[PDB]
Amino acid sequence: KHDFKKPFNVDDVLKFTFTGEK
Amino acid sequence: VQQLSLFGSIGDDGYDLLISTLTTISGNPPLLYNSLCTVWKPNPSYDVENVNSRNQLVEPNRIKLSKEVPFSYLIDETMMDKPLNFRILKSFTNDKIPLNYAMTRNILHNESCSPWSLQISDIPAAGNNRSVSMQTIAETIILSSAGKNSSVSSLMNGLGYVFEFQYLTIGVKFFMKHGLILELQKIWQIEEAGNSQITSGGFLLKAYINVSRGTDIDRINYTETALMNLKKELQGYIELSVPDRQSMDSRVA
Amino acid sequence: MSNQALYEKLEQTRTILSVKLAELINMTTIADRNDDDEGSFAQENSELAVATTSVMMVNNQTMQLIKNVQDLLILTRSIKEKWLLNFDEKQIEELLDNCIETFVAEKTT
Amino acid sequence: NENGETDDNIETVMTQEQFVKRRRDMLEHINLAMNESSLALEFVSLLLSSVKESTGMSSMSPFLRKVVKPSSLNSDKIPYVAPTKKEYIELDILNKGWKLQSLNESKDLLRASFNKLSSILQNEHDYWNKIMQSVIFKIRDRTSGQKLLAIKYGYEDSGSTYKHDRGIANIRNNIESQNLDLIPHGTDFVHSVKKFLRVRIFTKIESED
Amino acid sequence: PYIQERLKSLNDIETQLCSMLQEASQVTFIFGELKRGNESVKPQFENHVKQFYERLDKSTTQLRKEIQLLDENVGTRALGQDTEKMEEQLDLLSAILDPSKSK
Amino acid sequence: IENENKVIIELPNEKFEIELLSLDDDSIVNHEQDLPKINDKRANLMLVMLRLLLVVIFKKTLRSRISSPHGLINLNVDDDILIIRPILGKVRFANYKLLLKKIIKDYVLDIVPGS
Repeated sequence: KHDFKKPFNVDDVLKFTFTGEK
Repeated sequence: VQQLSLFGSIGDDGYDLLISTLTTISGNPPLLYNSLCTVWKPNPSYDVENVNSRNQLVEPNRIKLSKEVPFSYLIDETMMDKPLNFRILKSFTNDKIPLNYAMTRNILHNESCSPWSLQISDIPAAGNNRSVSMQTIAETIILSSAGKNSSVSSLMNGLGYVFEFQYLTIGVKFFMKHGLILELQKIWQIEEAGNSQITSGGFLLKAYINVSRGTDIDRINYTETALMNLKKELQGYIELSVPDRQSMDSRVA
Repeated sequence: MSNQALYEKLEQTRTILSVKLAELINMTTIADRNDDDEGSFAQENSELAVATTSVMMVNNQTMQLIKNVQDLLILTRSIKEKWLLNFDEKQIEELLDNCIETFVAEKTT
Repeated sequence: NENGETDDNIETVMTQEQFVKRRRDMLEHINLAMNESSLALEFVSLLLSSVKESTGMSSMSPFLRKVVKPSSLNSDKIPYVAPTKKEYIELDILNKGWKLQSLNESKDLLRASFNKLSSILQNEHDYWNKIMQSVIFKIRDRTSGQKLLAIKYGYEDSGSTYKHDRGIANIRNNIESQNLDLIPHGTDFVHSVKKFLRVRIFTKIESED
Repeated sequence: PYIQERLKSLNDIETQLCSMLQEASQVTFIFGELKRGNESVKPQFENHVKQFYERLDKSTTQLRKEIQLLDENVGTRALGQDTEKMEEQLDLLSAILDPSKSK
Repeated sequence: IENENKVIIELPNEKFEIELLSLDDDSIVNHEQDLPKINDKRANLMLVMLRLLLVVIFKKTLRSRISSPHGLINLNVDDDILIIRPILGKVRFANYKLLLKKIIKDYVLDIVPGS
């Protein structure tokens, strides 16, 4: 015994919800 | 109303876990819910100044009509059946429920209309570094309608607005301490040329509290704290942050 | 995290490995091993201090060996702990309640 | 197992006279060697011959009052030879095998009571098995707020609210049984004294007698 | 739960360690006879000796392995309110059924 | 009675039903023999009801909680919510029943016509 040692853009999602910018 | 909030996200991968966790933190189960939002803009044919009879600088903004769709108008398969929302969301990923959502905008399936949540929001509070997103919302409830053109679409046109875009959201929400709500959600763009999931890949995470005051700096400051505590408690598991203001401005754009 | 916790255990194991060997090897030196060969580099000269090596070996090696053991049994049971950290449904019932009510409450019809 | 090994590593004991006399033994028998290491500090004054020697010297208050630099030696490198070369020195190296042997005899003895000491710990292995057989509320008490005493367990009321004094708190005894604390309702392994709700209905008739 | 298995694997590794002790203890008393010139059990000395090495190497792999497993388990993925609230009924209701008719 | 003990009891046939002192409920120490009695059988029905009835309370509490923002905390304002337990059972037994019986004698005052 011997040895050694995101799914998407949050901001843009929101941008869409508010303006319909996708 | 004042809506203080923090945002973030998880891939569908993280959902299962996050759920088990969120249930323990809050001590309530997640509860399945959904809602459609229809956005309207001022009729681009009309044209108006930005001032009142009380000389006030007033900007054109979009209106947001929101309400629940009973799941009967939303769901693809009974076989899946069941009551569980997270395992069910995988079923929903990438693509649409029946939708064609136009139908409901003008009744169908000789008619009056439903209740709506009619809202208009302002850009979140200007702030050099905010610990939390603080946003003002003007709302009224429409109860039902009457008159010749009583479809919600006729009503909006009568008021001088035009339909702009729309989206469905389905998720689970957690009811929590001091009015704190957590929504784990998915969003779908609804157009006539088909539906696509805006949140494809995962879930939009929103932790928030609507406050009645605004003018009680204390309850406002208490609310900041609540949200902070949450982000903090989950820190090293998920960061809740303030969204870019610019990205929450429903103005003309 | 878990990693850092284990590192300690590995070190303890290495310690436990290196001391029954010193008890064995130092046994040779303790028993006294004066060499006709000049090259051999272990010493046991002076009275008190060369048999004192025997008294120190006892306490040192034997408690380091047994200690590596005590610490390693702690290590074991620590991980154990870590792991132990972790009807008549229907209106049918409406009927049942009516039954109890008439039962408990009086009058004979 | 770890807790029990930690218990043996807490010095802990409730002994009268037994515990008392033993610790007095430590005091005196340790003190002796402390005091004899002070003869070792007196060899320090024995240097004298240098200022740094005086520094070492003041080690005794009696050196503070025994001014002299006092002692002197000569050469018996011959006597070093005699120490090393004597048949006596060859023989003395036998005192090395001899003490070392008896040390190995001690070592053997210590080693065996060790496996039997691990055997009382198998009582615990069994207790853990008992616990393996058969709320993850995590608590800390005795105040402080950091360290002190910290542990975990379940309780009762949950959804909907009675209000006062409602919960449960749970810990393991050396008899491999769990004691149920309540954070009041005062501990008695699976309770001490219990009140069920009970009921009782009387009728006073006598045919109106 | 089925982890009670992994728990017992470690509690046994614990008994393995108390054997590292028990075995090397003989190594102590047996090397006692050996340097005493009485080469009597020199083969038996060698036996219990490579045996103390063997027990601790097995323990060393076994708890090292267990730690690897726990890291792997870690890599792998109020309750009070829930069941209790409903279950209230289930017991009292079933018992109210029981006192109404039986046997 | 006395603020030191409370006894549950009701007028008709003078009867009493259940008990537990303002000090407490059921504390264990007695000899054990088996004989039953008609009162005893009825009495087991009471306990389960009274017990049950506050699972109801334990439930309509949680209705409000799950349902709306604030939470439910602080228990039985107007002793409207509170009163349900042990209040409506007492009422139920006694009142409607005795009164119905009494109404029926009054309807015997209309006992006159063939009717």
